[PDB]
Amino acid sequence: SKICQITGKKAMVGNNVSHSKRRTKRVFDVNLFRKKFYWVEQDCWVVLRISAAGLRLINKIGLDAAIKRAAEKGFLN
Amino acid sequence: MKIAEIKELATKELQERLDAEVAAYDQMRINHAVSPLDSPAKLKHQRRMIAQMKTVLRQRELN
Amino acid sequence: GIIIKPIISEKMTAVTEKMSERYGFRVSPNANKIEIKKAVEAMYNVKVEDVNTMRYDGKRKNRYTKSGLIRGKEASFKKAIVTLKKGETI
Amino acid sequence: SKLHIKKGDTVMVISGEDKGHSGRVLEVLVKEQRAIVEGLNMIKKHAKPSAQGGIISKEAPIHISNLNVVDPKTGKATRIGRRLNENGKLVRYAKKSGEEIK
Amino acid sequence: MKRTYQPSNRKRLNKHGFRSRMATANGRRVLAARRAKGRAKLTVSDEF
RNA sequence: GAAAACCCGCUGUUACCCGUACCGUAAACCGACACAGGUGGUUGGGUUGAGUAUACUAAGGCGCUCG
RNA sequence: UGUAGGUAUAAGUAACGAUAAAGGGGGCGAGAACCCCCCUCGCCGAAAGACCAAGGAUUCCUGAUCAACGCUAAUCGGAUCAGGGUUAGUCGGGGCCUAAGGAUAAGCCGAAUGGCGAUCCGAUGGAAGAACCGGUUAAUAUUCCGGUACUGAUA
RNA sequence: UAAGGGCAGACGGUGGAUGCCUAGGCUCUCGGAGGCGAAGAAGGACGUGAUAAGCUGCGAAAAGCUGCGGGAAUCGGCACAUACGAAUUGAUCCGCAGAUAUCCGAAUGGGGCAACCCGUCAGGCCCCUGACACAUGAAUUUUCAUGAGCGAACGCGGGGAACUGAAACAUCUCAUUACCCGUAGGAGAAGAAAACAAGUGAUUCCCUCAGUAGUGGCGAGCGAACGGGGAUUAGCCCAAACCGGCUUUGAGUCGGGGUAAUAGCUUCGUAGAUAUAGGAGAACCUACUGGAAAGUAUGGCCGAAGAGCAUGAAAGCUGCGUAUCCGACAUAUCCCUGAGUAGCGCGGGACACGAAUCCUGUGUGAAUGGCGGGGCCCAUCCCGUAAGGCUAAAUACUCCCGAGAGACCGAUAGUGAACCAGU
Ligand SMILES: [K+]
Ligand SMILES: [K+]
Ligand SMILES: [K+]
Ligand SMILES: [K+]
Ligand SMILES: [K+]
Ligand SMILES: [K+]
Ligand SMILES: [K+]
Ligand SMILES: [K+]
Ligand SMILES: [K+]
Ligand SMILES: [Mg+2]
Ligand SMILES: [Mg+2]
Ligand SMILES: [Mg+2]
Ligand SMILES: [Mg+2]
Ligand SMILES: [Mg+2]
Ligand SMILES: [Mg+2]
Ligand SMILES: [Mg+2]
Ligand SMILES: [Mg+2]
Ligand SMILES: [Mg+2]
Ligand SMILES: [Mg+2]
Ligand SMILES: [Mg+2]
Ligand SMILES: [Mg+2]
Ligand SMILES: [Mg+2]
Ligand SMILES: [Mg+2]
Ligand SMILES: [Mg+2]
Ligand SMILES: [Mg+2]
Ligand SMILES: [Mg+2]
Ligand SMILES: [Mg+2]
Ligand SMILES: [Mg+2]
Ligand SMILES: [Mg+2]
Ligand SMILES: [Mg+2]
Ligand SMILES: [Mg+2]
Ligand SMILES: [Mg+2]
Ligand SMILES: [Mg+2]
Ligand SMILES: [Mg+2]
Ligand SMILES: [Mg+2]
Ligand SMILES: [Mg+2]
Ligand SMILES: [Mg+2]
Ligand code: NA
Ligand code: NA
Ligand code: NA
Ligand code: NA
Repeated sequence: SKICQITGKKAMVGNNVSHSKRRTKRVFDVNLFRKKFYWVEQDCWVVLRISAAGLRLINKIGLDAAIKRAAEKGFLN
Repeated sequence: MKIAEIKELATKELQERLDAEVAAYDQMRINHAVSPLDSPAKLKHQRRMIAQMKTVLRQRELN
Repeated sequence: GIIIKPIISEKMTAVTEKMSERYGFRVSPNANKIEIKKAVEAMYNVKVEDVNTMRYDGKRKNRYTKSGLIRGKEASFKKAIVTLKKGETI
Repeated sequence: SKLHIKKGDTVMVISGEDKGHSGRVLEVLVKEQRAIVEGLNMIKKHAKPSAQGGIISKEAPIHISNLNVVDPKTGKATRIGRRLNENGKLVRYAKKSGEEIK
Repeated sequence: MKRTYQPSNRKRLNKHGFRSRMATANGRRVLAARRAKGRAKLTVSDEF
């Protein structure tokens, strides 16, 4: 249950494909990390387990709006 | 005693008769084992009458 | 009514001819000594001194049908040897 | 299902070794649908001495479809139906003469 | 010669008893399969 | 060359629950058997002996379920 | 070298499971090498005697029965049927405590099912408050009976 | 002389073949129904009878208790039973509604080796008892409803083989199968064009198109769509522009419920019926054979009834029934226009397709008539209007209930199980 709390991204299942077209099962993993954020609106510090895409969304539209949108989409819990 | 007679009680004499009949049934059960009764159907009669009394008491308490 | 039936047997007859204040009952397996005592006081209007108990499991028996054989069991019970106060009988 | 005969009725044997003989119903065995008719279908049972023994003569049951209710007008062993003549209560009546059976 | 079966009631109930079967998901799978087959005895807790 | 509870200084009335039969170096347990096997602990008299070895023998138990 | 059931052949043959061993007199009985009583003989005796535990689960005692079971017969039996039999304040266990280990809390990890993770559980260990001499059953006895005691609560 | 033996016949034994029989199976049709459970389930333990209970039923009120409706003489369940009782003042039995319902089990006061051990708090009895409460997670405001577990098939989703085929084998196949896991409902899923096409007009299912177009170590193989004919037919609702009210925050930015209105072109200024008990329901004599007629032969009768089952042999007229008609006290059912978006690079996947369409792990990233699609890429043309949502019908299945059927089986068959069978 390592899922990005902002975007909901989880690991994907795919194939390693060799030059002779041999196919082996594999996982594409999320670029996931825990980061501490300063929430200005509440003037607090919150630790979020997020992906780099989630960090991009936060840097685009602000942390408060991103948190509200993730909560309304059900990713945050 | 019969169903009509039991239903024509007063919910206090009925309770007193309930304990009295329970004790009497215990005595007859103990006595029938020592001496086999001529008519053991009195035991069935008393058991059914105790069940009837408890039924009527439950009816009166519930409604 | 935890008391099921009195015990009529040679051993009970011998102990009652010896002591005469001792009586054996067969009762439900889950009734302990205090309730056995209160029950015999209620059922016989006597004062009780001491109670001794022992648990019996049912005998295994062989029910015989037309074709073959079935294995069955008798019910379990509890023995209760009851000592009345010196002066009273049952 | 309610039966066309009952204890205390007088019936007539319409088939069997006792064909053409009338008697009184003593007991009805509803589960196997047989009845005991007084004096009819005698059997000799061998009984060991128990509560002197011997050879007891007794009555053996007859299947109820071999028995018909006797008409109380000519004793002709009619068929019966049911109607509500007696104050609307269902009663048994003979078909050969229309008279009720009491 | 020591044979394979060396009885011990505590070990029997620890290894195959009703509570040990109910502890895990696969033990509950075993219980469901035995109930579906209709076995008169469900675990070793039944025997006496 | 365990731990924790615990334990130190800081005159009547009563007495609850379960087991208790029987086998258990075995004909009753584990070996498909009334199977020459396996099964943890205690006790184990007298003479002889270093001995709980060996031989004989009390108490006790057996003569091994075809002749 | 097919399957189930039944029946043959080898054949009245192999075998009847430790070479510790038996003889006689009475009893009961339709029937006795084998059952019951007595005398004599032999075997074990740091056991093949007496106890605790695990395991078994009525096999324990008594009366009937000898069909099947017992590697023979059986009047006998750990066999069939019925009846009877196990008695605790002090014995053992449990109620109390923890070990290995196990399940979990706060948290951590992880497609799912789930995996980890210090308080609880968990004896094979620690604590347990407290007697006896005599009798007594066909079958129980430190448990039942009589004497001598002890120990914990409660008013 | 036959000790013994051979062949045949007769009669026996053993064994259980065959023939005949059976409601025990098998496959279906039609109509319902599609769950049970914290008000304690499925499945169990222990009890319960006049006499031990092996099944069945029931639960300390224990083969059982109460009321209403039906009905009329026996009844007190079964494994070949006697006793003793109940019952026309209406038992037993059937329909509907109630009462009681021990212990374990999601098990939920704490533990535990299932059916057991140990508790706390409020009362009541009286060291011991019977009756309360005492779990956890999620909406929620400590009051409240909801959930947990089990269970046929059908649905959706997350993971996901190998044997095998290719006459070896690795791409490919087997197969987005088996299996594991999660989670619904009576169905589910899908569904109202940024669509197909070169005029049609939302989904779903059937017949064709067609083993065609394609795809493929162009091998083995895989395999559409458009169109046509049918079953069924159905379309709607938000976000914003805009109009008002409120709170908060720095005339003004948010967050709330109300109005306004959403597009191939807009907007804004039923109660009777049915079901679950029931009531009536036609018509046969004589002789023969036989243990026994329902058979045979005469002679009659009914038929909106000549289906069937039972009865001492094969019955329209012996019994239960059948055709037809009647019947319910309850209880159920019926100016604005969706942004980490379109698009793009790298690595992969699903699509019939093994690299146009659709999806995304990683890195980027617009437009507001524009944009997207028509099988690589550009231009013209045509079609449509993405980044919000809901939606019946025609379709799939049977643990169960009811009514039926078979050129299906007849005890080594048919289910493993006709009986003591998951024994
Ligand atoms: K005592
Ligand atoms: K005891
Ligand atoms: K020994
Ligand atoms: K061979
Ligand atoms: K004897
Ligand atoms: K739907
Ligand atoms: K008729
Ligand atoms: K008849
Ligand atoms: K008929
Ligand atoms: Mg026996
Ligand atoms: Mg502690
Ligand atoms: Mg002993
Ligand atoms: Mg011994
Ligand atoms: Mg041995
Ligand atoms: Mg022997
Ligand atoms: Mg020693
Ligand atoms: Mg010595
Ligand atoms: Mg020696
Ligand atoms: Mg061979
Ligand atoms: Mg030879
Ligand atoms: Mg041999
Ligand atoms: Mg020999
Ligand atoms: Mg034991
Ligand atoms: Mg003996
Ligand atoms: Mg013999
Ligand atoms: Mg015996
Ligand atoms: Mg502890
Ligand atoms: Mg210990
Ligand atoms: Mg003894
Ligand atoms: Mg023959
Ligand atoms: Mg009650
Ligand atoms: Mg009535
Ligand atoms: Mg619990
Ligand atoms: Mg190949
Ligand atoms: Mg004749
Ligand atoms: Mg015949
Ligand atoms: Mg079969
Ligand atoms: Na022992
Ligand atoms: Na000869
Ligand atoms: Na509990
Ligand atoms: Na009728």
